[PDB]
Amino acid sequence: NWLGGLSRAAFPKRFVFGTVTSAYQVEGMAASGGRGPSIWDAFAHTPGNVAGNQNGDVATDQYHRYKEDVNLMKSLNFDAYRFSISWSRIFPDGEGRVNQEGVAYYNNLINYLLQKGITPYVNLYHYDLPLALEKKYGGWLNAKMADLFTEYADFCFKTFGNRVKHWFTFNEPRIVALLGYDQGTNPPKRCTKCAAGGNSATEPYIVAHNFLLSHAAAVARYRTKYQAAQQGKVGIVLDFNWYEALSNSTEDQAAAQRARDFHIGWYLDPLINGHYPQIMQDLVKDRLPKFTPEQARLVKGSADYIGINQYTASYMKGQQLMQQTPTSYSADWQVTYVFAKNGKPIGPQANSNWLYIVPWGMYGCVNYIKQKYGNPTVVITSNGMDQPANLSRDQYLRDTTRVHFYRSYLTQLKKAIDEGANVAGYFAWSLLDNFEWLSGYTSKFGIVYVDFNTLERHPKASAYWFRDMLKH
Ligand SMILES: OC[C@H]1O[C@H](F)[C@H](O)[C@@H](O)[C@@H]1O
Ligand SMILES: [Zn+2]
Repeated sequence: NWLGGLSRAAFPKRFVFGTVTSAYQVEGMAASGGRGPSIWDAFAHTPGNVAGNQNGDVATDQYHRYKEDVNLMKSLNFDAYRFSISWSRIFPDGEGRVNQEGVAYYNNLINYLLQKGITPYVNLYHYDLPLALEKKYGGWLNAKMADLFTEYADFCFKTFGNRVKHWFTFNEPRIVALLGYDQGTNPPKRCTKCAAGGNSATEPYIVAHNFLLSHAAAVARYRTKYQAAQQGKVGIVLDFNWYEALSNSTEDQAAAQRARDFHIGWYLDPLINGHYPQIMQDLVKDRLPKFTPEQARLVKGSADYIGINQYTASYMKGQQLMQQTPTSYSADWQVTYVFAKNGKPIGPQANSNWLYIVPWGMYGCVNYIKQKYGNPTVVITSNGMDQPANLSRDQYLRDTTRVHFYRSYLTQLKKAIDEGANVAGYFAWSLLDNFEWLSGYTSKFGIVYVDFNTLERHPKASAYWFRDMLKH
């Protein structure tokens, strides 16, 4: 049967199912309703930066249509909705003056979700630093971000926290560090060779440290000022793609483990254990910032749950560890990516070239976190796959590959949960086709099709799959 034995009965009691978007990717009204620009507004308006020179000015226009989209998610039997608050929609300059019109939007959205029985899971940050903070402070290179972020978070807790009980601070700080400061392909476009300046060997580590310190500061403020009255929770969202040793050799197994540590351990070892991974300390040395004992104690235990964004898996091949002049966070891992084993690719690709369909990577990642980090509460905060540009409406709707994707990946998640993994929820990326960053509107991740000419929504087969699987 097309559900493949899946239903709410196949998951733990009270397990949360939801869909996910982010502010810049779906809201539109980017320069309206009082919103100030983010670093993504500037980046996307520069010719050549995004496919088709497209941008999020209008996006899906969820800003005007949010009640349609909430009605849709309820009709599809979801329990929850993960979305983000745009920092610059609340504080156009990132600090100081509050944009009351922006505040009213999120109040209206939160209130409608609750009216319709959908639980809001709210991200404070999703790639969209206010441009004013980038220019005035240097963004995530500046340790002052901890204070700036805490003040923003404090405002959101005070204003929405009587209703919002499930918060996340950040989304994928690894990708900000990697693409923003190592490879220089996302804003602020910093890297050793880059026109904007930078240093691919140092800046990614500075940025990660500042995200951890900022997360910890915001959580400390929540716990000391707001938690007694509000009785909510705050976590963080981290990307994790699986790494599998190419062979059982000592060096291939070590390579795969080095990649896990440089990928997820970079954040989880501080958040769970209060220190960076030993291998990162060993290889990165004085380029890796040191937490003071006090900072380490603030960071440790500061996530009430761990959001994992999970998509794909890679084979890893090793090498003898070498003394090397530092060049980048990427080169620091000393690993070799391989995309086939025994003459077979690890999986077929979706539309995005990085996205190999490997359902067992979901099991890999979840099992790994369970066994290594004392089985922390995990929420799968994004998982999904994309269709290419230029299909007909009917072709978008008949998304049989995405149906197969969710069935297989959720079957693997079920396997990990049935073995004891403490997973509390699962969220599909995305509710809607939307603005896919460098790919603009050429990549379609939604379970609901969005016609970008007319802005009409049409549920795809995968939406109806969820509706059938999730019926109460
Ligand atoms: O690449 C697909 C998707 O991956 C992650 F979930 C990011 O948080 C999203 O912003 C992005 O659109
Ligand atoms: Zn509109």
